[PDB]
Amino acid sequence: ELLTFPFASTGLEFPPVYHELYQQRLTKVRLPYGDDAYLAIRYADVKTVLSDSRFSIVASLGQDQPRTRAGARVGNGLFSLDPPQHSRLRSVLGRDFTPRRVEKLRERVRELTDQCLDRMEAAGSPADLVAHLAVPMPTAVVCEMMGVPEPDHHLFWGWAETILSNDTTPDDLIRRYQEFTAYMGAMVEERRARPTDDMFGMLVRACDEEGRITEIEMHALASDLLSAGFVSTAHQIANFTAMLLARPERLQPLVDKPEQIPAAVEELMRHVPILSGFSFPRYATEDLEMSGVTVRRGEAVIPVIAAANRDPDVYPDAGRLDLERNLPHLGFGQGPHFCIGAHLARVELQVVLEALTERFPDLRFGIPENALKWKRGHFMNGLHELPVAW
Ligand code: HEM
Ligand SMILES: CC[C@@H]1C[C@@H]2C[C@@H]3[C@H]4C/C=C\C(=O)NCCC[C@@H]5NC(=O)/C(=C(O)/C=C/[C@@H]4C[C@H](O)[C@H]3[C@@H]2[C@H]1C)C5=O
Ligand code: NA
Repeated sequence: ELLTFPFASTGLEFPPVYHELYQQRLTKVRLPYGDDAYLAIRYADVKTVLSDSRFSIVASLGQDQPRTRAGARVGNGLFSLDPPQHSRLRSVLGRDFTPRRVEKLRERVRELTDQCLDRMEAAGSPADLVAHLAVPMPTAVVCEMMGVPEPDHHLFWGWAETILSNDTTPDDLIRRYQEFTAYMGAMVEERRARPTDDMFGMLVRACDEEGRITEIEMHALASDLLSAGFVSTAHQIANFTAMLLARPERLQPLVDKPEQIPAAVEELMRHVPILSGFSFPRYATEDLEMSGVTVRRGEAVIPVIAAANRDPDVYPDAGRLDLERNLPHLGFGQGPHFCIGAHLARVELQVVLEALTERFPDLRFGIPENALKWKRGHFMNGLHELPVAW
């Protein structure tokens, strides 16, 4: 009988069972759904799973995907493909997410952040940082990039939640798909009649004018970006703020030394266990060795990125949040599926800390920290609410 995964923990806890496993051979676990899998936890092994071509993201051998969600994760977008099919589809978005394009969005990201903090301050201390900033700012940023109007934001929140809830069924997923495809269908029509200079329009051109992708792939790319592109940073904005506010000096190191904000963001990315479960398993495509075990063809290995980011040999005193630490974390993944949004996410999180430190240097929890309400059945770790006071 096998060890169950994911492991017990609450909030942003990193549980001690990892300290035991780092010292042992690769371990097989049973998951909430699908087949058993091995647990890659060493930094080098997680990197291997995510970037070696002997690890496929596609269950091409009849596997039942190891997962935390009742309905298997399947579709026609970026997580459904290996190179080189993956690489050809991504390259349609590629140019829109390089550092040279994303650095152009700093001003806008700050403008929205400032508008969020204006409404939060207007509401009065103590106020929920989740509802006033973590949710609205990242939603606006990607919805404006794509071309979705503010009145429609709530629809994408709903669709993204269904993907990210562990009690979602195949039927729940069929409903999301029908709702979403209808909505994108309207957007595709609108832009065929009236083209626009946004990301929907870019995909509509790539489908219709240059024949680079098909309609199903244009829909899939849109779906991936609007599913991944804002619930992510939302959770992280509140997780990062909560980590800072739980330390005795709170925001003061970054008030005093604003230039260290990019480094803090990186350390927080390394430290925060953002996933409550785990991402896509990969499947070995030939027999290979990993941490003393022969992984046979077809068997699954889960890349545990939170465990990689606390590898005891890569990161001395890995549990310590040291905003000045300086090896590259796996918090945006690695290899082919490394986060297309990574630079946008860095920009959003940097800007948020700039805004928070410049405007509320004495930010503090607005409730006792033991009263913090951490989410329970979500794909990600985070707060239902984050009351802050100034
Ligand atoms: C703090 C915020 C974020 C974190 C921690 C994060 C983390 C990750 C990680 C670890 C993966 C790889 C998962 C795997 O290989 O199994 C990934 C993939 C992806 N992320 Fe991000 N991400 C964030 C924000 C964003 C944003 C802002 C976008 C906006 C477009 C985005 C879009 C995507 C997409 C489309 C993929 C799939 C890439 C591919 O398969 O080619 N993410 N993210
Ligand atoms: C902040 C953490 C980041 C946020 C990112 C959002 C990512 C999740 C969402 C990413 C894409 C998406 O939802 N695209 C549309 C559906 C297509 C297809 N069908 C599914 O049922 C499915 C998933 O169900 C994916 C779950 C991802 C799993 C992945 O692990 C998450 C990333 C996660 C590691 C599919 O991909
Ligand atoms: Na820095």
